[PDB]
Amino acid sequence: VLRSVNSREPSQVIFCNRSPRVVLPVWLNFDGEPQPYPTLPPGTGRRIHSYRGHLWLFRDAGTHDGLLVNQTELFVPSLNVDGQPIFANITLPVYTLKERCLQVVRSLVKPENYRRLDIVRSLYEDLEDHPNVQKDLERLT
Amino acid sequence: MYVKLISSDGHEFIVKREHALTSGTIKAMLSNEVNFREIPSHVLSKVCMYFTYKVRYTNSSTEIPEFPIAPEIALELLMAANFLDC
Amino acid sequence: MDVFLMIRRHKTTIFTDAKESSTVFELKRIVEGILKRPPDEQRLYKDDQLLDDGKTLGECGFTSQTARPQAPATVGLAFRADDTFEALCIEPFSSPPELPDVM
Ligand SMILES: CC(=O)N[C@H](C(=O)N[C@H](C(=O)N1C[C@H](O)C[C@H]1C(=O)NCc1ccc(-c2scnc2C)cc1)C(C)(C)C)C(C)(C)C
Repeated sequence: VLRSVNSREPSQVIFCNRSPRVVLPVWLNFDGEPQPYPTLPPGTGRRIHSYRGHLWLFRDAGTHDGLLVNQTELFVPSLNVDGQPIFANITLPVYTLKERCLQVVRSLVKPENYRRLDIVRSLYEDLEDHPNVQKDLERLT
Repeated sequence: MYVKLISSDGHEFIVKREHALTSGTIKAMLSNEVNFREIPSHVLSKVCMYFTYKVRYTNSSTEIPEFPIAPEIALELLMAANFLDC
Repeated sequence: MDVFLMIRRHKTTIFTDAKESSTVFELKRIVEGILKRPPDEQRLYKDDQLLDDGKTLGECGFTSQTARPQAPATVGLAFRADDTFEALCIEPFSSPPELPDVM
């Protein structure tokens, strides 16, 4: 379902990373497979060539935490009006306090040690169940 | 309209009612003071800052900064967020 | 511009926002609504400095870029019991435990 359409109509885009994270742009190909693209360091922009009807999403490159693009999950290049590139503004979402805590804990504890933390079993499963594009594709579908 | 949230060590945090309703757990405990026997002040102060942060940056246009969490409080804060469902 | 504040006395902490251009006295009116003590029975402090009623929060160093939602600036509060002002006293928050080995 979630796939790019093969339009062949060019569309220039600025990927603008207004987050403090290293960003991984991910293009959903014509079969719906995620294809990773070169990363963007914090605060940087790239002018890129994509196409109308192509689908992109954006993640933290290190952790795969979800990012927003123009305030939504998915970005589709649109028609360039008067030769201007489309801006894709990549931002942090307001994470829930729980997800933000899980992020910090995962950044400090090696996965083989999650079981050594003194927490309810359900929080072990929440640490192990880390963010992943495939699962978000299943959810968005 | 403010509510009072009280830590396990007796610190009393006064926050706007609508900010506190960020937590469905807190909503149930009200529906206007709440005592938390398992949440200490160094954790509950951070939860209150989260409420302010969430309400300020939800449905906003201006760039969103990272919500900061010291490594020392992350575990307790994780347990509190799980209980409070925020 | 909004500044985000923690107004603190003993074991009491109020989370509130105000304008950079609002005054110290106006902040006392906010405390009065919450703790039911009039402005003349209140002293507000930045660290150990007593704040003057007519000054703006911005003039007193509470700016929108330092007094942020996720890291609010602290204003100390002292009450006048009857005749004399109590000394500024802010109970610290509890101490976090030692980092476990795995962290
Ligand atoms: C093959 C097909 O059916 N259609 C072609 C097409 O869609 N080609 C794709 C294509 O050129 N794409 C897919 C996405 O729309 C983006 C574009 C692409 O790969 N552009 C080059 C590019 C290089 C680096 C970047 C990035 S991302 C972060 N940094 C950089 C430098 C972005 C884009 C590939 C299949 C070659 C990957 C077309 C005939 C339209 C040229």
